[PDB]
Amino acid sequence: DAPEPWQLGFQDAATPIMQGIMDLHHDIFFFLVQIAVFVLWVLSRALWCFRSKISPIPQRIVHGTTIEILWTIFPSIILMFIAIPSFTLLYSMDDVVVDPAITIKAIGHQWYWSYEYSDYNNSDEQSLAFDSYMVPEDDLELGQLRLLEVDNRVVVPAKTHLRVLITSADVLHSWAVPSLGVKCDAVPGRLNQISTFIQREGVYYGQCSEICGTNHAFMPIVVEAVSTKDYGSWVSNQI
Amino acid sequence: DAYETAKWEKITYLGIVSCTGLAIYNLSKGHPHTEEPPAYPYLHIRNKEFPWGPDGLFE
Amino acid sequence: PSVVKEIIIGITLGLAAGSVWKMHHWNEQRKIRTFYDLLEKGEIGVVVD
Amino acid sequence: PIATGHEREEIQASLEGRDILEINHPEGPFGTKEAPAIVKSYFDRRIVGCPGGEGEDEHDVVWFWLENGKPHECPVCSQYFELKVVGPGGDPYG
Amino acid sequence: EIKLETAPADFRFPTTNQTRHCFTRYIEYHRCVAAKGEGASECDKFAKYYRSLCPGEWIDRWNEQRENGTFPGP
Amino acid sequence: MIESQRHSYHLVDPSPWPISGSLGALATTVGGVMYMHSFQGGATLLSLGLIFILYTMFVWWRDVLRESTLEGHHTKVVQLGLRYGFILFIVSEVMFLFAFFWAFFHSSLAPTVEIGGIWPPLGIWVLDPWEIPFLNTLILLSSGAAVTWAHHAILAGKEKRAVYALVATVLLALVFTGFQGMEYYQAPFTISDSIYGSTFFLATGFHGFHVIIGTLFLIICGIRQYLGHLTKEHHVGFEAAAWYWHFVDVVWLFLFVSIYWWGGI
Amino acid sequence: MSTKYIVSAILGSFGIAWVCDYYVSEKKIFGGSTPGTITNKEWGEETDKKFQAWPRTAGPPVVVNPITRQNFVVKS
Amino acid sequence: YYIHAKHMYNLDRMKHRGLKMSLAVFSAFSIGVAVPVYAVIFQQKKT
Amino acid sequence: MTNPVRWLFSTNHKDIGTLYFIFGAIAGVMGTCFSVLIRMELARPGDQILGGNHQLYNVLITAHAFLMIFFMVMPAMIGGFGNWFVPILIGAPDMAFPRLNNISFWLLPPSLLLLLSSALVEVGSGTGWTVYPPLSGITSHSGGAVDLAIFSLHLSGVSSILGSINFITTIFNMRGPGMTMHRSPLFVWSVLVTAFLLLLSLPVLAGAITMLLTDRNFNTTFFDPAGGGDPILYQHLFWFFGHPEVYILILPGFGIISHIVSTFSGKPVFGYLGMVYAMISIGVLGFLVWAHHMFTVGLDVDTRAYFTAATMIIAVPTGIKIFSWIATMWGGSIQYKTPMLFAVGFIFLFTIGGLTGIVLANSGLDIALHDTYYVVAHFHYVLSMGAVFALFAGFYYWVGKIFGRTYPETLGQIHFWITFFGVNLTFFPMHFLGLSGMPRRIPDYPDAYAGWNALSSFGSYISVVGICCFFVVVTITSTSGNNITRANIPWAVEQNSTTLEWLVQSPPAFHTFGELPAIKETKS
Amino acid sequence: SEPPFRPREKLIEKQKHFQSVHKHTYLKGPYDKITSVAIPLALAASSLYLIGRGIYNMSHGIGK
Ligand code: HEA
Ligand code: HEA
Ligand SMILES: [Cu+2]
Ligand SMILES: [Mg+2]
Ligand SMILES: [Zn+2]
Repeated sequence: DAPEPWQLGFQDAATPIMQGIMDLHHDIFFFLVQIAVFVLWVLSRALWCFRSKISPIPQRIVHGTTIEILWTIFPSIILMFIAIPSFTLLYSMDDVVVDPAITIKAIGHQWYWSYEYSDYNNSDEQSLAFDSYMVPEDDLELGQLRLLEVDNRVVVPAKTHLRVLITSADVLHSWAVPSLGVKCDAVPGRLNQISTFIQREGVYYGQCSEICGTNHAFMPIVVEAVSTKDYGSWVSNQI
Repeated sequence: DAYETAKWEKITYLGIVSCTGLAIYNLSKGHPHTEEPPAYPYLHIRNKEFPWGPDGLFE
Repeated sequence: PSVVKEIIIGITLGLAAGSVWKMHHWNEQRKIRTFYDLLEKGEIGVVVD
Repeated sequence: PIATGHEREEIQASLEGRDILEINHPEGPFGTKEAPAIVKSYFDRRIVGCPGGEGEDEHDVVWFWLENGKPHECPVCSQYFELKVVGPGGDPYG
Repeated sequence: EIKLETAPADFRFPTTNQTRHCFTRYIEYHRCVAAKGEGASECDKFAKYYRSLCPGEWIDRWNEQRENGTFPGP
Repeated sequence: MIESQRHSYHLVDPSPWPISGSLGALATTVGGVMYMHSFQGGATLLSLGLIFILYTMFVWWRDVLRESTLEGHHTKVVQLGLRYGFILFIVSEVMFLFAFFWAFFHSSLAPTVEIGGIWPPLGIWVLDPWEIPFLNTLILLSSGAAVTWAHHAILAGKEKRAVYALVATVLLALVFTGFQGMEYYQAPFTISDSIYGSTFFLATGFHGFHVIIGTLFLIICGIRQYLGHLTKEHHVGFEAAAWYWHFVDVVWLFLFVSIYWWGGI
Repeated sequence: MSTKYIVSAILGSFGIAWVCDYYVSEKKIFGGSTPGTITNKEWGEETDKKFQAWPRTAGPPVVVNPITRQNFVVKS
Repeated sequence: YYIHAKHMYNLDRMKHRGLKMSLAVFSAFSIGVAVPVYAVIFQQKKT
Repeated sequence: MTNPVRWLFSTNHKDIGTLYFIFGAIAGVMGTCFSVLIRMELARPGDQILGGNHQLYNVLITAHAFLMIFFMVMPAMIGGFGNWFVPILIGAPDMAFPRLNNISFWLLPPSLLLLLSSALVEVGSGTGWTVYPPLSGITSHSGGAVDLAIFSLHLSGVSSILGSINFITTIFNMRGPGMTMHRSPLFVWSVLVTAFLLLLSLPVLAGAITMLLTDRNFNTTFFDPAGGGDPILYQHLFWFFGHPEVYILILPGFGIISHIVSTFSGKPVFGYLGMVYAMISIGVLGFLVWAHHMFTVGLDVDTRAYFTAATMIIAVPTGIKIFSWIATMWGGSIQYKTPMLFAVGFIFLFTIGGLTGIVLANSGLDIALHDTYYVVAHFHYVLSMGAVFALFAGFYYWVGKIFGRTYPETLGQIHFWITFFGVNLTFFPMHFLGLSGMPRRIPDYPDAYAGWNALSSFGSYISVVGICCFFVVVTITSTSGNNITRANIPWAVEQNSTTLEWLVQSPPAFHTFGELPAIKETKS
Repeated sequence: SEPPFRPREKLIEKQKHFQSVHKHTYLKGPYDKITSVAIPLALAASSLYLIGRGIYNMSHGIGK
């Protein structure tokens, strides 16, 4: 969920989206390691068996037939095989058959985020709105991470659906938490919809991935997934 | 050889005659402006004041 | 020098490497599947106390 | 009309019926059995390219720096290239 | 005791522009308030929907514009 | 002489107009920034750089005319190459105005929620697309017909009526730019208005600037034809002018249709 | 012929890169700083013991990286 | 002038050519690794 | 006075090529100094040498990107090798339209001055390589740095348009006699295709940044959210330029590599028509996909699917090209000189970069990997390795020709090995960090990512050693007291050469041709 | 068929004059002496000085 020192590959998954992403990347990498090793082998054997001391005669062939069509066709079926899963992932990730259970606007201000779980208020003025500031260097306890810990984190009920409406107020931004596999852009004019559904409790960390002005990378995002009873208690207490 | 020159001469003369008539039509119109629209947010924006700031060019 | 033999051995090595990587991926997938399976129907929880 | 210099020379040639650089297209039949496959050159030695070919076969292109005193045969398609100066034979840069 | 529900998944907007979703819900609520006014049930429904959808800054700015008479669109 | 050069292509002689024009461009750009942001030397630097570019361009075309008309260095092949280069330049300009049209369309097919989801934005009094813009289209259409008349003057050996056709075309182009100026002054909305006004004015302004440069090209060709520099067989300057003017007319036709007809609907 | 020279020069290049790195980022011949989170040398300790049980705002402490670290609670 | 020369450069001729080319390449490198550093130095010399 | 005339004034396509080469070397050194500064800042977590002022760091990344993507590869592929070896190779006298050649080259240095002054004014341009609108807006910058940078892009774009028109008209008109289109070598062909892309795409970038300029200063609303005009419009326009822009930095590399492999395998390029058609198709399909750079912004599903398919289809022809090159080494009589070393390294590392690109081309994978150092590794392998290694290969292969001297061989191989090791160490951990999930363009990173960035920082210094070795090579070449021979090099001694440019002289005389070549053209 | 408003022998005289000098292209004629050694030269000198002063002022943030 959090970044690890000397780590290879993706972080851990807490979303069916991220499971799909891991599987798709692994299929792609399988096909492409096959491609790369085969190309390296053929190049090496071509360079080494004809190294100016075994074959000093150019052997003069320039027109080839029935092999050019073969390396035109076989990469095509390779691409078909590595594009069968990607399309399935796209068209099984787009659909939201179920209704979202909550709605968490994530307004990307200039160098700090804000959130509003507005769907709990009888009035028009919104209750339950706060700001997500990065904790400075000297305001940390002995354990937390650096420039990635946040005051008053995002709270979310676990094992129940979500719908986060990314948008901005000053400049381009991006809501990006990798452990959930969520990345989208907050453009000052539009209201992007992300439907996500966590599967387990715990905290997940992420950062901004777009050039905001100067405190870029100091504008982090923290999402907690907690039990539904505790989420209810927290919301009722925060109102 | 010269028939083409004569033909395009004729149609260009027709063009300028019709255009002069239409200019006579368009002119002599008073052009009274209607009332200014309500100040919607997207009208008359000033992100950075012009070098000749207060009013836009051609006003 | 035999062109077909070289291409055959290249394809075979590519498939061997892909099979090794796929075995890795299958083991990782099994670990994830059993972890979540238990997380629903087993002793494993996630909150410490 | 009005013209002087290079365009004047070009148009005088195209009015007299002669082609100015007709020596720059050899266009000869392939090979040398008893008749050399000849080119023409305004200088002592000149670049010539062979694509070869009776009309069906051909090799892509080979550039050889043909010279006067020595006929040169194409490396791959093996035809002679005998040169015949139609100008003052001199080193191309004097 | 809490509600734990929000705006539904609308058939009209399967894309990622809840900007259009926001504007549509706002217009429907104010069409209520204009025409019916006493359809309090359905129009509280519409009100809850656009409150859940539209960000607070947008809602406040649009309400002030509507009061000022400079609200683009219906 | 060609018989010693052994090839009919053109070999030019050194001229400092490349470097001088580049220095003029640097002057224009730094002056542009220093006038865009308030500074002491802004306006004078921008004007000096702009007239520098004008001067270098003038002496450059003068040098090309001098060579090709008096020295006679243009042979058939370089004559063809000039046509090639100018067609490529027109293609580049087509792509530029395509980018501008894309900006307009991407801003006007699906209008955002913040201009009412409608087009044109409420409170922008769109020009009637039939009073002035129709007259401008008719004027440019007659100008194109007059350019074709000039071309058939040059080709048919009648080298006297060519100046008459060219002067008629220049008069029509001036009438067009005058009416465009009248439209700008009588505009019921300015540039700093919504995306509608913004894209309208940017596209129309660049089209008018292209009209100015095409008109001045035509003026140069008219002076040359009056002086006798053009002949039935050998004339590329006029052909370039004709192609450029046809380009400007076609761009105006697309502009009129899309913006004035559709945008007002 | 030259493999001696090539290999010797490669090793010398690694040596020079190491020396420049050591002077520019270990002793900072060009001014700079080092975080308080790395010089304490006990921060990673607590960071790992906290991956065992990460504190939370609403709810008891909860684990992070459950799969890739194989750390998680039992029947309760 | 050397339009009619057998070699466009004819580099051998100049005066020992060694100091000249050495200074040329070293000044090329100096201009390549002086301005990029100088920009940062000036920015810190500012606010 | 005669020397200043011959340099500042002369048309002489060869001399303009020499000037382009000198400018390319200077710009490359400047870009590498910026890259080393970036690496020095990123060596350890915390503030390393910038001591704050992350704005200056963003300025540094922007200036590095511009310097090396506009002033190093383009002035060396097109202006450097193009200007020289298009008319010499095609068999023609001095290029068509020489004055355009000169004006383009002398437009470039004022563009350089604008870029540096943009990096130097009141605060700086901290907007990244791809200037995005809202950050480059007048509310968020208000400096003028972005104005200067935009004008720099205008000058560079105008110069490249002039050069592209030059090359297109030269190839279409200024060929020799008898030489059909299908006998011009692949370097000429790649320069033609890349010139078409440069002519068609670049004006769109000029329009987009003109629109950005009039949005900043003259107070329009093209990219201001209030009043329509979303920033997505600018994303679309800039990237409709951007991808044709990146299939231009590598096509001359492809041409040079084809020539080098052909001259080292003792045999010409296998499947010539295949090469030509594949390269034309790469050029064409470089346009039909432009948003595969913005998958994570909010396009609908069908556009994402279509751009996925388009990127795969553009992947196929590069495969045809690489397999053709592998085929045209099956002949024999190879000889491992430094140009062959660099061509082989090009093929290998460009293969790695291309496979990573494929991984990135999908939609969901780009959702997970957008704007993380995975993308940086992808385009640093592709662009740096491919373009720069092709550049070095061409430089050795043809410094055999320009100056007339020849480099020392052991130093050439030493430089190849140093640079290969350094620049392949310093960019693979970028793949690993991108998988881990660190965002791109950040001056500080969490403590977790500090493991590799100490190792990658160890890679930049090796590349600096390599570049210094390269300049030692250039100086020892320009002062090598031993001219071109047969023992040194076997290329120019050929009495029969596949390419026309080797059988002329040590340097070309002044007109490159006392008399044009011919072609026998049989079947009388 | 009519020659355009000039005898066309003035052009022939001018052709003789231009082909009968021994200089580069841009220096032929007495007009071009004045033009192409004084106007662009002084103009570029003034342009260079103003460009330098402008870059200096913009960089230093003086003389707003
Ligand atoms: C031309 C393309 C090019 C090249 C060659 C390089 C070279 C290098 N780049 Fe660059 N880089 C970019 C293009 C390029 N880069 C771009 C476009 C970005 C994006 C910026 C952003 O995202 O906004 C970027 C960003 C970028 C970053 C991320 C910045 C950020 O995240 O904050 C980093 C991080 O270290 C980096 C590092 C390096 C390094 C270590 C090299 C080293 O390889 C140094 C190069 C080494 C060489 C071997 C080349 C030098 C060669 C010569 C000088 C000889 C020339 C010869 C003649 C012409 C005869 N680059
Ligand atoms: C330098 C030129 C260049 C080249 C050649 C490529 C190659 C490719 N690129 Fe690259 N790309 C860039 C320039 C380039 N790219 C740049 C500059 C960026 C960063 C932009 C930014 O800062 O935002 C980027 C980033 C980038 C992204 C992500 C942008 C973002 O989300 O951050 C994507 C994804 O769509 C992409 C796509 C591709 C694809 C599909 C190819 C393919 O064409 C690769 C083709 C090559 C092959 C695949 C190898 C040879 C093929 C075989 C040996 C045959 C076998 C293969 C198959 C089975 C088909 N590129
Ligand atoms: Cu792309
Ligand atoms: Mg992004
Ligand atoms: Zn032959």
